[PDB]
Amino acid sequence: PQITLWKRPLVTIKIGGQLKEALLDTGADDTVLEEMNLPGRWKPKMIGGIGGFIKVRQYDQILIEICGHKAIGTVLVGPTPVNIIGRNLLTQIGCTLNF
Amino acid sequence: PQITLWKRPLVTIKIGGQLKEALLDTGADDTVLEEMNLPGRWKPKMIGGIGGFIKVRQYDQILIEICGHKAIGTVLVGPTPVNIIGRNLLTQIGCTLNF
Ligand SMILES: CC[C@H](C)CN(C[C@@H](O)[C@H](Cc1cc(F)cc(F)c1)NC(=O)O[C@H]1CO[C@H]2OCC[C@H]21)S(=O)(=O)c1ccc([C@@H](C)O)cc1
Repeated sequence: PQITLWKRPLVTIKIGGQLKEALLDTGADDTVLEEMNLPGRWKPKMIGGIGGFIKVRQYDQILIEICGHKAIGTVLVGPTPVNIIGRNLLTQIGCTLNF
Repeated sequence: PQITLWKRPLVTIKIGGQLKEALLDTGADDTVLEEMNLPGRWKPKMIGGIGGFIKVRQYDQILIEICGHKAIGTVLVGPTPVNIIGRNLLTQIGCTLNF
């Protein structure tokens, strides 16, 4: 699929047996998901964005199927206003920008 | 250009006679540039992000040359940590996501 940017680049993702909508975000280095029950242990981490910082739970080697394409990587869970798929996962499914 | 996402997709911009680097950000609805001296009027605005909100100056009908491509739209100026080109202008340069 080729995606235009006239609307929010939202895809349906499946993570931890749950279905969600996430924003394909080329400006995000890592993936940050709203509060959700992720399996396993975690590590506290702090990440910064517009308006300040948030505390997140870092889960490593998490499976995540973005638009039918499978990827495993680090997922951060915390008080983000939107689920964002970052470059750590976009690279694994071959997503590219074109203009 | 087709851009891979193994590194941040940072591109050159020309705005107000000034040269800057900006991030092609599909997760941003609007364009937000780091603090810079822009000519003309503006209106007070507040914008939200991962960590919260910041107050910015909204400028309309501002010309920007993103990696040699010309576009006119709304530019927000404020305490953002990075210059980010949002979808309001990405559509103007024909930017698409591809996977
Ligand atoms: C410093 C570089 C930029 C700002 C990083 N960010 C990516 C951006 O794309 C971000 C995505 C976004 C979309 C939302 F709908 C809600 C939201 F809270 C965040 N957009 C954003 O703030 O845009 C502004 C302007 O347009 C408006 O629309 C959306 C909100 C407004 S991040 O998310 O802060 C971030 C990502 C990863 C990491 C670590 C884990 O690697 C840390 C921080």
